[PDB]
Amino acid sequence: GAMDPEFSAQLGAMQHLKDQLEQRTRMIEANIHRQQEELRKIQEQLQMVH
Amino acid sequence: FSAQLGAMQHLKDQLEQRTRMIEANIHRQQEELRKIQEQLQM
Amino acid sequence: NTLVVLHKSGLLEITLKTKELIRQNQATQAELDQLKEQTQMFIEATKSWAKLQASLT
Repeated sequence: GAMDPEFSAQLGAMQHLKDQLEQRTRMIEANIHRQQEELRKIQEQLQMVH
Repeated sequence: FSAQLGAMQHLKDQLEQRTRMIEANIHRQQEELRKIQEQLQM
Repeated sequence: NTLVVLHKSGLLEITLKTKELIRQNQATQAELDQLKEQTQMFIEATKSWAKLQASLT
């Protein structure tokens, strides 16, 4: 157990946080695409008006 | 009836303007997202 | 020294940027939801109305 316990735990904690952040960016990316499709739908509905 | 068409078209145009404002905000978010993802590919 | 390691690793900065982007994106979703409702109300009106008057008061 040469490696200091806090150092080893911080290593696993940062890897975990990096993974969580990557996943959150994927979520944001997918929401942006959905919000773009919602704006498209609103624009399509408005053009039906005279 | 021309008058009514112009009133509803004023409403329609303000709602369309809102869609364009929101679209520009999302475009800016997409550019910030790209930068974060690039930093996460350190 | 977790806050120090968070800072030096770059993940403090990234986590902060990501939280602010999430905030912005949630704000945009609220704007879209309100715009959806206003559009639907407007379209309904063109096909009935005084339901516009309630909003436009």
